Amino acid sequence: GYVPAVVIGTGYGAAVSALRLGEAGVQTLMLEMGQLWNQPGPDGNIFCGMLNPDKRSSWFKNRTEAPLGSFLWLDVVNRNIDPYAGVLDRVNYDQMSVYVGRGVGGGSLVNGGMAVEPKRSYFEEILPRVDSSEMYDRYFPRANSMLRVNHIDTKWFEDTEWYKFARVSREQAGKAGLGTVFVPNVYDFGYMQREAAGEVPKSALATEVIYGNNHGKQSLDKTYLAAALGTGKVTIQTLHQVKTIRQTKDGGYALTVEQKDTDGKLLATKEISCRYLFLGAGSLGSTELLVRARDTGTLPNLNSEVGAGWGPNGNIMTARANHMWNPTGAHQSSIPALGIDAWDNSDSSVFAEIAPMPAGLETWVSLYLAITKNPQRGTFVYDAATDRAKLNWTRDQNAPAVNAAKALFDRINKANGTIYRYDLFGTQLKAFADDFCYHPLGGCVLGKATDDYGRVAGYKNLYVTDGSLIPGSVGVLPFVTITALAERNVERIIKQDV
Ligand SMILES: Cc1cc2nc3c(=O)[nH]c(=O)nc-3n(C[C@H](O)[C@H](O)[C@H](O)COP(=O)(O)OP(=O)(O)OC[C@H]3O[C@@H](n4cnc5c(N)ncnc54)[C@H](O)[C@@H]3O)c2cc1C
Repeated sequence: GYVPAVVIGTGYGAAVSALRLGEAGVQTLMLEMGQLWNQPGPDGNIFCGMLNPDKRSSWFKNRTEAPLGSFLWLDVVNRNIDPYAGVLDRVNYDQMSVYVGRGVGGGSLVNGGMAVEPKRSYFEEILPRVDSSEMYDRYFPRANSMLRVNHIDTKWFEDTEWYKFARVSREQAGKAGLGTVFVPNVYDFGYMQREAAGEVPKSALATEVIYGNNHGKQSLDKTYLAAALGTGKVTIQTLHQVKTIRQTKDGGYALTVEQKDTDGKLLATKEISCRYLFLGAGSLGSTELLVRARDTGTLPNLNSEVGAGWGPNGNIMTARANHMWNPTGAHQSSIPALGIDAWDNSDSSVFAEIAPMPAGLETWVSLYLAITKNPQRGTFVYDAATDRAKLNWTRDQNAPAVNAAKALFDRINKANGTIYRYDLFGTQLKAFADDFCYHPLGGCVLGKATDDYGRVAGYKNLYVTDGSLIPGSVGVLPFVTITALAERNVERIIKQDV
């Protein structure tokens, strides 16, 4: 049928947009291709954990996979599975694998909950056309509060076995003159203290994160989307994937939408039309829809910047072997609490998450997800033969990211007399994983493919709201930036356009 506003997807940009539209009295339909994660599964839990992956762990794969960094210990629990509408999608491109959430809440279902604002001077570097005082004075605070960001108790952190891994890396970095920072989170840290005391069901302390948290993590279905539904003006239809977008003869937008079951069988194809269309399908999904629409002629006025400017937030994974006297613990909370902040906006910049490992025995390994400043960008190019947007990114384009991560961790190895691990990512000696991404940024960059509020160039009442807006890098964990940017954008759009 027809509904005044449609939002595609239910991640960060989508959830902020639909809440504010509903509060403005605009009837709003969200279309999500994944599930509403609320049905107990065969173990009585909604989500599977990392030591017992099953079909819920994976979007249409026929075998489970180990979390990156942990194949040596967790391959033993991998199993063949039926392709199913599970929660984590590894999207393979030619020389890059991008990991994204699939379900009501998008990546908030599978991420580490880490909520960090970017460095103001870096924000000003990457988005010079955006007024940074309103961002820091109004929209970042608004996002932190609605997201339910909270802070770990420092005495509990210092004492608990569950964060020994973090303290070991803090000590080791400290000998190289590098400091750490506490990272705020949407995982309830009071709940986490109660897990460790045996008082409530464990989640972070029971090796859950990347296939969802059965407790503790305030994902978007609990914060923005719950509020959006509370407005009485928002509905969410799941297992509905938007395939094409066109501008209707009489105005507005029309969508073809496929409804599938959790086995991926096509149940129905529907046409849905609207006056205002908001894309929050993610860096990959929103960019694919628009490149497809441009190159198949359904949104012929889209510009040449649609598709461009993609980068993996400089993501590189690496690991260090600790001395035998520095064990990292068999019990590691699955929610990171500390990062190494060596980000000064120069090309040597690194902000590195001190990542837990789920093996559950002592391995002496310290794992890091480094965020780096690498100018290289890729482009999504539409392939009409398979009807897919392919990412034009090559592995050598991550050499600057690898070099910055290695120069930082080389300092730590030099100060401590330690070496890298070389065997965590595959048979060949490879200390740096350079062909994955958890933080895809770009494809519909703010001010290039769109105006400075995400209005798609060439079109009226057509908006992009999510990580595709960000120009490839934010120098920290990205979802607080995506949320705040979306707060700024939908407020303006409702005021001037709706
Ligand atoms: C393992 C991992 C850990 C991470 N840890 C952190 C962290 O701790 N902190 C942080 O800041 N960031 C983290 N990230 C990154 C963060 O999750 C993403 O940056 C964020 O979710 C991106 O939000 P978004 O709104 O752009 O899109 P997404 O959250 O990706 O949401 C897009 C939604 O649109 C749906 N969709 C896509 N295409 C269609 C279509 N055609 N029709 C219908 N629905 C559609 C998708 O199914 C999904 O639900 C993590 C990511 C991963 C994978």
